[PDB]
Amino acid sequence: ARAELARVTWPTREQVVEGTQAILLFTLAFMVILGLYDTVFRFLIG
Amino acid sequence: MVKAFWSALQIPELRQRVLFTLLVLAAYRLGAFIPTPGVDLDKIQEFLRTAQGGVFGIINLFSGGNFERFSIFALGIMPYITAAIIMQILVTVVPALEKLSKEGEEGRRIINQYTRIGGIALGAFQGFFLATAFLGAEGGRFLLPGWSPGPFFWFVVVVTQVAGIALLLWMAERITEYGIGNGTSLIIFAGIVVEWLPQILRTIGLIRTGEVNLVAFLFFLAFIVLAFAGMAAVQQAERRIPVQYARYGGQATYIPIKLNAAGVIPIIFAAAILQIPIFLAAPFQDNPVLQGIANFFNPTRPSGLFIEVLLVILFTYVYTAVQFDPKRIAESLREYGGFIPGIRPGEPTVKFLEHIVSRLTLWGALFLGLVTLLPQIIQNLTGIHSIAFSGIGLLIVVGVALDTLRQVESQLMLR
Repeated sequence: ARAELARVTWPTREQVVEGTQAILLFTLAFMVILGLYDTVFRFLIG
Repeated sequence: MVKAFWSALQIPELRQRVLFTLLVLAAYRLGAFIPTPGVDLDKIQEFLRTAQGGVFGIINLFSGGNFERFSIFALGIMPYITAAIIMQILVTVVPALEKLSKEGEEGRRIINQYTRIGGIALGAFQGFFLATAFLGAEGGRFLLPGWSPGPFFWFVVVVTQVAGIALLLWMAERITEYGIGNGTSLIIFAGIVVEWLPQILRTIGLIRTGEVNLVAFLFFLAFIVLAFAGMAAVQQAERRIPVQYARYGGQATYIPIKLNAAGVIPIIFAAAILQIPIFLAAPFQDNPVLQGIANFFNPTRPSGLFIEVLLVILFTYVYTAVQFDPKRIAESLREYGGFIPGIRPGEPTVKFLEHIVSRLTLWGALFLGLVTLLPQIIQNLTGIHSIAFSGIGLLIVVGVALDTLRQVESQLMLR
């Protein structure tokens, strides 16, 4: 019980950056999207 | 998935759906602000902001900071997922609930719907408890003037979280219905990222005051980039195997199995079992042992963390050892003429497979275990210690982003 990455293959090994830079601008577009809410739930009340 | 996600936004149905999500998101971050009609909202939090109510540390997070302020999303979207294991426990001992669930998707609606009414009942019990012992028992400690620490306040709060957990529930049932994807998942992941946020801009004016620094705030976040650029290749990893066929449509191509096929399901349910033994002992501030079992498992303390490492690892493996994929697989390799080199059907198709998910989900969920350990070592090493960065709420910072740009692509590869 000690797998060799033998006949093992990944259709994926260059897409790293491109794929990483999407796991980045997805989440660098959620908190701000979340933060656009509290800020706007702050204009009317004030 | 960076230039393509942009051109995926250039598709006015795929594009469209990511906004209705915002519509809820807004209203959801909105629900993320709403006090209790009787809790001195003003006297609820920093009891919960303590090594005594900060044991509540985990509930605040997933809900979305909502617990501390005790918002209508206080419990968040919890009391439907701790009914997702007892039901995943009521799924194999009840050998017909899948037969209901799998003979068309309209036999998992009942499942979903009984899970929902129970998911309203549970969230009427988890509040039925935080009142009976926590807010109430102390007196007018956490509470408004005039209001009674008895039944009428206890009743103005039951409906605060039953149209407050029913609301966050619904937010899933209407994004999933007519907007994009699964409102769920999404709804937990956002709850961490909004708690993984202002501490950052605390940090910069602190990297101004003295307060930590650029280089502790270099090593903590380059780690976050080692998290984006690894987990993915891993999610799109696989072992490819040769087969052949002999002398009526379909596929003849090669068949690979993922090192790890799902990074999410096994890590979520893992956060789950991590909960019950903490929140059962958490509301007893007087008995010294229950106050041990609540601070130990604290996954932001080296031991609970060690148990957090564990549970995230082996839940990967054994949920990477439940569902009916290999059986489904073995049959379509059967009615249509296929086979593996040198390999027989029957028992040496059992032990030739029993060797592999004993070879993959070893190096695999190890990753997920080490994935769970070190931000606390980071939080034993750097400049911040908050239950958010317990390393659980980035796993999905990664994860959600990924599977989205992993199923959107899978949505486009269908038209």
